[PDB]
Amino acid sequence: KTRKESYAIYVYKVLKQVHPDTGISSKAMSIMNSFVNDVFERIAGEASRLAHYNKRSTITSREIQTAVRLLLPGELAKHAVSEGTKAVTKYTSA
Amino acid sequence: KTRKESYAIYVYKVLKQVHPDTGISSKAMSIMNSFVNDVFERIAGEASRLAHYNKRSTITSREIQTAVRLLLPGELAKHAVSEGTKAVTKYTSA
Amino acid sequence: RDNIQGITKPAIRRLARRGGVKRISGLIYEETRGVLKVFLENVIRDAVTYTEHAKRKTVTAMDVVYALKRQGRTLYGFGG
Amino acid sequence: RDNIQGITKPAIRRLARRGGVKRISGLIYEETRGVLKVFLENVIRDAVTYTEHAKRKTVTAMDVVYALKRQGRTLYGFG
Amino acid sequence: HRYRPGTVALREIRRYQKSTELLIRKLPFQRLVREIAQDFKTDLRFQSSAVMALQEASEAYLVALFEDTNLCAIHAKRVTIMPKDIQLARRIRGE
Amino acid sequence: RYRPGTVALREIRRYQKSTELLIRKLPFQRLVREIAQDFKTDLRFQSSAVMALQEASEAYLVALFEDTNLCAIHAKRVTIMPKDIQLARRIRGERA
Amino acid sequence: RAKAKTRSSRAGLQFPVGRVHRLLRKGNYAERVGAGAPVYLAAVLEYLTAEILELAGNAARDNKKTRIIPRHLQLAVRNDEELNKLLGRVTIAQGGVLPNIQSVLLP
Amino acid sequence: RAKAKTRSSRAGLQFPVGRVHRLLRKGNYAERVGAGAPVYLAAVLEYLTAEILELAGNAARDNKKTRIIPRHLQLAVRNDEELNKLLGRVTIAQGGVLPNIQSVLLPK
Repeated sequence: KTRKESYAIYVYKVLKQVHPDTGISSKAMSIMNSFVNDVFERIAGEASRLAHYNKRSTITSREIQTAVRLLLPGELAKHAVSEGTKAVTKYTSA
Repeated sequence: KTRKESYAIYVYKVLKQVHPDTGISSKAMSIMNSFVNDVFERIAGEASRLAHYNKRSTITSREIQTAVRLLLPGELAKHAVSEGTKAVTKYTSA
Repeated sequence: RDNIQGITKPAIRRLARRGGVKRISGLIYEETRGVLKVFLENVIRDAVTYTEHAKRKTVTAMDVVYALKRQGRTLYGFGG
Repeated sequence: RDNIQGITKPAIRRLARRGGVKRISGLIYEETRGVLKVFLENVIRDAVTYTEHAKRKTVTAMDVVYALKRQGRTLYGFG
Repeated sequence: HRYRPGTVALREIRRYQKSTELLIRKLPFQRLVREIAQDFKTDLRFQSSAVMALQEASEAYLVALFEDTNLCAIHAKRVTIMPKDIQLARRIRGE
Repeated sequence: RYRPGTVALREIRRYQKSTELLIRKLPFQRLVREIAQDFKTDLRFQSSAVMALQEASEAYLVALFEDTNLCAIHAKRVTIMPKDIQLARRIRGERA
Repeated sequence: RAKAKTRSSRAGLQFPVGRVHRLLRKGNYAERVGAGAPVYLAAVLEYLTAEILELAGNAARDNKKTRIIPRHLQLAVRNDEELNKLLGRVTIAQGGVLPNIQSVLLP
Repeated sequence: RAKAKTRSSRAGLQFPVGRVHRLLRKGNYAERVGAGAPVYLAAVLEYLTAEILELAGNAARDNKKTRIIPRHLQLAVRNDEELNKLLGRVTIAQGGVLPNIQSVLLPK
């Protein structure tokens, strides 16, 4: 049978990180997967448009940061931006 | 002093075909060019999404036809399809 | 087949009750049926176009989800 | 600088007249000014973000066009 | 014993805003969907998930429209919603 | 003297036939600069950018006023009121 | 070699087929682009342009003018149901508005 | 050969950096994809998922239940202004509506 990639295990790991003693149903898992896919598509499309506008042919962390600032509303975006940096810097350290 | 491609000559040719004794101003030319760019982007994006949905790596005449049917409303779409089909047929003949 | 009458008056009344409507006029039901028929016609036409492009014969949930996304009514729960 | 008051009462009256409004109450000018300020704030914030990403200090018309388009308000005639 | 008018309406409003089920019977909606799709293609098969998604989308759309219609009716210093409210809400929304 | 409602109808007919901008350019440019001062400092604006902002704002306000007029007519009135603007914005999904 | 004949002339169109093909290939739409897609896209674009230009020219002629101005384009777009639906969220600069006065406010 | 360790572990994340990179490459988004873009995207996605899951778990605990259902997700999304703005045009299946009644309809 053909494997179907999905954001199932990662959402469960995040949930266990946040709520160690709480489960999640199949419908909620599907909703979470759809939400993750939609946000990924929105951010990637905005980054691609930003790269095309400036006549550049490479998606970097700056494009993703600007797309996040444009899409995510208010405080959310700010926090997200911080998290992004808090990852990339760490990825540079290793 | 750099080249800036635009849909200026072709719009003028179409206008001369339709109204040989009617001119067009610069603002109308800019509006027509923007409209052409927007419609081209819409149709191309819809065709790309259709190709991605069906796990296809090629944009063909079928994808463009389905995108035109989905986007353009009413009899307009039908008429457009006819024109496109004719063009393709002619391009096959010669 | 007059199946538009399958959306009975109690069903429309319940839908209005969920929306916070306290009193409903008697002529609301026909307008609601017409609106529902128009919306369903649009969505089903888009889904059938998506199915026909794929050279299939069954309208899957993915086609309906894609049509709803096209109309601007993204639906979470079915497919991805 | 209180330049939000630069949008005068006759200007709002003209805008309403273009929309087909016959009679105008005197308490709607402040509401119109607030709505215009909110809309301008959103559009200009998006345009400034677009400009900042490009490492520029000049807000071009293309940035404003993109900001309007990303909000479902496509504008024709400026690029 | 008999409750005064408007009491059972408020009780139903409170009851149906707490549940998450579907308020339209499944078989009539499936028949309506099949009849509507019959006008586009002949001998079309439908997945159950497709019909369920259509039902959910239709119910959400109708609930939102009824909320807007209730707002329009309240705006006119009324309590009973009328087709004029539905038409005004649809016109303002752009439909 | 003209009875009320005649000059208003004349203005409605006149402004619906012309295409000129109805807001003074310099005050609008000053307001745009004041608003943009918050996001960044020492910003430069092209004339085309200000013109595009003015056109978009005027179109948005005209559409909003049309919807407000419809809302006011629905309530059996002729006079525009702020509640009509609020209802139109809430229904359109802007302030919702 | 044989004389070069443009693909636009071969298909009978006036919009450029080569430019449309280059835009599709460079536009990051798909990995590969078929040989018939640019012709279809150019034909659709030419048809739409001819429709809108003819409507605008008719509006200008009815307005007793020679040239075409954005007001004529707005009049052409807003007076056609299908074109209005297509350009539903589009603002045309210097286009004005369609004359419409509600009958309730009429004296 | 050194023992293989995933990129997500290097960045201290829970979402897959490699899968996100593959999706970006195969998604026909741009000709080239930088090495830091997948990390940023994974971090943003993980943050959003953690936020919404925390709100949903709070709602479920307030409802005396130990499992998350779409009703809890709908309540968490609608009760937060920023998340409601982000998902303004999104319908969640089996979500219901937020309980409210206009003050006009209530009896005096």
